[PDB]
Amino acid sequence: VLKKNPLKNKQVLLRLNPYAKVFAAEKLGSKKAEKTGTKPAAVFTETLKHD
Amino acid sequence: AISKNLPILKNHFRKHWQERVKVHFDQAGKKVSRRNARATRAAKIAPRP
Amino acid sequence: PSRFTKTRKHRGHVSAGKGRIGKHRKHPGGRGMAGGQHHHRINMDKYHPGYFGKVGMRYFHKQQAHFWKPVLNLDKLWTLIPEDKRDQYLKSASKETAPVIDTLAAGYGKILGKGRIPNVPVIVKARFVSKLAEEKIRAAGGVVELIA
Amino acid sequence: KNHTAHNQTRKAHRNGIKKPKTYKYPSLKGVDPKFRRNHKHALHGTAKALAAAKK
Amino acid sequence: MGKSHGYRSRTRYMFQRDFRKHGAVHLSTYLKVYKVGDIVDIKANGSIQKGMPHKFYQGKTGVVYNVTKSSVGVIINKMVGNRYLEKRLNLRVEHIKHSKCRQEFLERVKANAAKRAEAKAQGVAVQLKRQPAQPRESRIVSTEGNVPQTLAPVPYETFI
Amino acid sequence: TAEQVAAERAARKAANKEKRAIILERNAAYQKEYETAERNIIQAKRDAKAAGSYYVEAQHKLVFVVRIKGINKIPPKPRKVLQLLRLTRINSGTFVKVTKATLELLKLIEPYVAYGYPSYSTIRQLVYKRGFGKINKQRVPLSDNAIIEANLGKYGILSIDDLIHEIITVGPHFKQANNFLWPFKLSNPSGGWGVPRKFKHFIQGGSFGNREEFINKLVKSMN
Amino acid sequence: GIDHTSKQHKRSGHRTAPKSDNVYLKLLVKLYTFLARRTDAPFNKVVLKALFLSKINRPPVSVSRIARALKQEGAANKTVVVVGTVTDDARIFEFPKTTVAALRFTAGARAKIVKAGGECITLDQLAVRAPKGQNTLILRGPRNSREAVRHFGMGPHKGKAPRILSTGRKFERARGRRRSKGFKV
RNA sequence: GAAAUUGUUGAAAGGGAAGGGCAUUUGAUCAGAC
RNA sequence: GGAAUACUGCCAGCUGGGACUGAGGACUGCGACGUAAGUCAAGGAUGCUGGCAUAAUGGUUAUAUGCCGCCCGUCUUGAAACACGGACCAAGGAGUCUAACGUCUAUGCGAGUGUUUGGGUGUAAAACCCAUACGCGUAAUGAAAGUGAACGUAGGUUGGGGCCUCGCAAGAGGUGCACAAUCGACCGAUCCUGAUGUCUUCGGAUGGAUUUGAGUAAGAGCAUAGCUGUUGGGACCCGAAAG
RNA sequence: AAAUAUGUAAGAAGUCCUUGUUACUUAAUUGAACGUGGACAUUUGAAUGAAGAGCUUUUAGUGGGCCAUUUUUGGUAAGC
Ligand SMILES: [Mg+2]
Ligand SMILES: [Mg+2]
Ligand SMILES: [Mg+2]
Ligand SMILES: [Mg+2]
Ligand SMILES: [Mg+2]
Ligand SMILES: [Mg+2]
Ligand SMILES: [Mg+2]
Ligand SMILES: [Mg+2]
Ligand SMILES: [Mg+2]
Ligand SMILES: [Mg+2]
Ligand SMILES: [Mg+2]
Ligand SMILES: [Mg+2]
Ligand SMILES: [Mg+2]
Ligand SMILES: [Mg+2]
Ligand SMILES: [Mg+2]
Ligand SMILES: [Mg+2]
Ligand SMILES: [Mg+2]
Ligand SMILES: [Mg+2]
Ligand SMILES: [Mg+2]
Ligand SMILES: [Mg+2]
Ligand SMILES: [Mg+2]
Ligand SMILES: [Mg+2]
Ligand SMILES: [Mg+2]
Ligand SMILES: [Mg+2]
Ligand SMILES: [Mg+2]
Ligand SMILES: [Mg+2]
Ligand SMILES: [Mg+2]
Repeated sequence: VLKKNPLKNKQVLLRLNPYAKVFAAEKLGSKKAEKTGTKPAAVFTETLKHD
Repeated sequence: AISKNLPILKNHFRKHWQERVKVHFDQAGKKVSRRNARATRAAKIAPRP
Repeated sequence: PSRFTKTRKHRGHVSAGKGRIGKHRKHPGGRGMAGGQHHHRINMDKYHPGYFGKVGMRYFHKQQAHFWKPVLNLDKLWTLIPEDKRDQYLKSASKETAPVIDTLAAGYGKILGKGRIPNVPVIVKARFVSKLAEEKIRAAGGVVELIA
Repeated sequence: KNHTAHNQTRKAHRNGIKKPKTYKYPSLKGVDPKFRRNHKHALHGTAKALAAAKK
Repeated sequence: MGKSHGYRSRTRYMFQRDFRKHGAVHLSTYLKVYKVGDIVDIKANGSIQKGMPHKFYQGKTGVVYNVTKSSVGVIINKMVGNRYLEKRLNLRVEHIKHSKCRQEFLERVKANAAKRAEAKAQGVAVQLKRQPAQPRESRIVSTEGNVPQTLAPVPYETFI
Repeated sequence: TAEQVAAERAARKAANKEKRAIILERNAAYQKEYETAERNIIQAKRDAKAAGSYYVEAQHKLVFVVRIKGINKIPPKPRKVLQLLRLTRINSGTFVKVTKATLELLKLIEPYVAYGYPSYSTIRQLVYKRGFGKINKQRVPLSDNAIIEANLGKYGILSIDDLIHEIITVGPHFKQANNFLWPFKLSNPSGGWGVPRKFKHFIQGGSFGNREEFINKLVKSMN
Repeated sequence: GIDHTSKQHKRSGHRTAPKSDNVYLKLLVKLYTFLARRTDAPFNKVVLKALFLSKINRPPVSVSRIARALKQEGAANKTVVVVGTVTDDARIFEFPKTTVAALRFTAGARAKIVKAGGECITLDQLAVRAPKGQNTLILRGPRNSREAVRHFGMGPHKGKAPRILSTGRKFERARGRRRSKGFKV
């Protein structure tokens, strides 16, 4: 009889997606990225700066 | 005016036809008069048929 | 019934359904069949071809009683026998006790030959008959007799 | 006043511009008459042969 | 004076021959074979005055329904008012030619049948619909001896 | 006069729990697939930069199109193309798969639409808030996975996340899923359009054409 | 506004109820509406829609047409269903024994069927005998045989009959129909 | 014993027409009902 | 060399303030939390409290204020017009009836159908009953003389609703009415080819035809009533100069 | 020799194999047209859409038009 909105109404969100529970549990949207260290090349920095 | 596919009519009503209309309102009255005339003729010429 | 017409429904609107630009007139292209060769030519040629001209010869003082010939087909022949005797003729008939049908007394001029008859001999009295009709009666086992 | 083609395409596209229906087995009138006669005889022969062999 | 609507009116450039293509016609026109159901284009020849089509049918395409001694009957759809009417033109074979797209489609049909039979004999099902052009995929563009060269807009008439 | 309160009740609850376990596994796999793809593209860019070359990304496969102009005074060819793309009123929107034929269509209707390359968050919010299905020629709100399963389950789609996945990664049944979705009815943008006049190209300081990444800001404001 | 694609409040051009005031016809319509809703049989929908039709759309069916249909291969034991009138024919001379359900029977048709050894039932009796339409055969009479279809679609080079009141040599047999009187069209 | 039109009494409005729509104030008047 | 902060983006992160709305009316569905009975913000508002009980809310009415509002009808591409009609009020005032028809609908009977010109009877212009005819329909075609509709399961091909059989069922086969397309057959007219016969000029048998018909090929009509359209009548109402 | 506008095709009424009919055609056992029997459905032959599709009968009003961008003809030229 009435259209209830997910992205509010956590009940209807849990009804429509069971994965949202463990998404909220393991936080999944603030995901820390592993640090890499690859450096850009001298040709790239030189053509970006001057030519 | 001829239009809109239809048969050709031949209604003959171009004279003063409304002065010559004859409506037979007296069908029942003339039937009663004919039976009275038959009965009185029978009673006059009795016993002949 | 005047209460079921559209003149009751047009009460209040001005032109009574006849249009405001046209202005409903007396006789818009003439009276009767006026202009059937001039300005009604397309309607006369489309819907009534053959209208103008003469064809054939005349007949002064034609009497329709000389042309009286109602036709009866062969498949409707056994309806000129009444229903109570029709089944006993359809079962118990030979070439010795065959029924007679006077079609002139029933009101028919010519016997035509459409359809099929059972294999029962009958005697048919008629004024006129066709070739195929007479052949079918003689093949079923009967005879056509001519009367005046 | 004299002539204009205004509104005519809109009028033509109101009820659409339609292609005619096409059937299996077109009419053979207008085709060559020799072909037409021989086709009649071949069709009658094929019907007789199918009624004979085909039970 | 008055307007004119004769049978060959407004056809001055339509019926003339091309440059250095006058004279007689070659014999492969007469040696080709037409069948009922073939698809033909109409291109009239001004040097052959018999069996000539009307100027409406120049550049139209139709289906053969009839074959006669020196001619072919063709069906054309013509727009009259708010519908199409089928028209039957009986033209000489010097004014027609085969449509090439029918030949490409029949070759596509043969290749489709061969590909499906070879896929069945291989043991797999392969897709036979054509597809439209697709967006490109990722790549690397190496700069080994291809360092980028900086461009600039040019002034009006200084180096001119 | 049967039992009819515990047997079929228990069977319904069990089959429901089965379908929920299946949906949970598929959604976990989808999340892993999305994060793996984005991390791989970022590492590919960094690795080409370290090698001294340029990684050219793959071109986009999906656009989102919104109708911007109203219905009066439209020529017949763009009118017909808008009717074929199902944009029959202002602020109505649809997804389009990018091929050569659809690019020519977008060239035809360019002054009346705004389009761009939608993101996963925009697609998820659009389907979750304004998602309506076309069942038996009627407009039904989704609101439940059983409608998706009863109508689109012939193509293996049995959840709203399955439908979102089929839209975002243009799959083998994009036509059937995208025609299952009713055309989105959006409101006016909540902070305005950003321009004084919107019937110029986006390059010329207007609204129409291909803005190609700011469609997410526009559609999130209109949604 | 909406850029519309079709007309808006457009009725289906189908009759949904009988136009008649026959209360027994409305009782039969009530029975077959219940059957068509609550049954899976495609027979009941056909009978219910055929009960709605008008007098030119249900032409009569002859007993000779019934006998010709009963001469089909394997159809010599089925029940004939006619939503209309069954009329008589004297051009047939032998009639089989059969079950015929109809709305109406002429007196000659009823006498012919009962004398041949069959029965004439009504449609509610048919609904009791076979609520799904088991072993039935539905017959319709010739529709394009009335006198008004002779004039439908008249024009040049079409072969239709003109709307005319008299006949004879001097009634539309001239200019327009002969090459000697102008043209023939 | 209707209307047009007029007289008397009571109430009101009125700085070069009057009348109308939406909304509320002021004055007069009024039904339902708990 | 090591960071931070901008800018752009994401969160199925939390949290405060304001406004509008509360449709539906026993239960049924999908879920959530809890080991489970249960509980819940999960297929649309309930809980607690106060004042007043009448002109208080509300209606009507006369005005005032804010903003808006040109005189109706008519012809015209174009009316507020310096286009035409209109001082005011009451009453009257304009698509009717008939003869003959077309399409559609309802009803009765149905290869038939129509009692009402007339007769019998009557509680008397009503109601009830009836014979012989006649009209239309069941045969067409030809200018006429005239002739006059089954080779065949009343034909073959393509579709075709419903029914029948089998497969748990889509599916496969059988039979296929109405209707649509196509190839044939039959009747009349026209044209070509003309045989045995004959008061030897009549009789025309036969075989054909890119010809022709408002035809046949297991009949559909007749009667009454209704809306709409047609024609003749004063003919929707009022109006000439004339004869 | 553009651009814009324009005709056709993108299959089941299809393709392939085999061999039946004919008074047409071939020197012929050749063809032509129409078939019997058999094989080919997860895509049946590009995209997007499809508010049901197809068909019939009957009848109203209208048959004085005007304006705007662009392309044009006649008149120095016009609200020609
Ligand atoms: Mg009217
Ligand atoms: Mg003239
Ligand atoms: Mg005669
Ligand atoms: Mg004009
Ligand atoms: Mg217009
Ligand atoms: Mg010549
Ligand atoms: Mg602005
Ligand atoms: Mg007064
Ligand atoms: Mg409530
Ligand atoms: Mg008050
Ligand atoms: Mg108040
Ligand atoms: Mg007040
Ligand atoms: Mg104002
Ligand atoms: Mg005015
Ligand atoms: Mg005035
Ligand atoms: Mg005046
Ligand atoms: Mg006056
Ligand atoms: Mg047939
Ligand atoms: Mg003939
Ligand atoms: Mg018939
Ligand atoms: Mg008058
Ligand atoms: Mg009249
Ligand atoms: Mg006068
Ligand atoms: Mg005079
Ligand atoms: Mg085959
Ligand atoms: Mg007209
Ligand atoms: Mg006029």
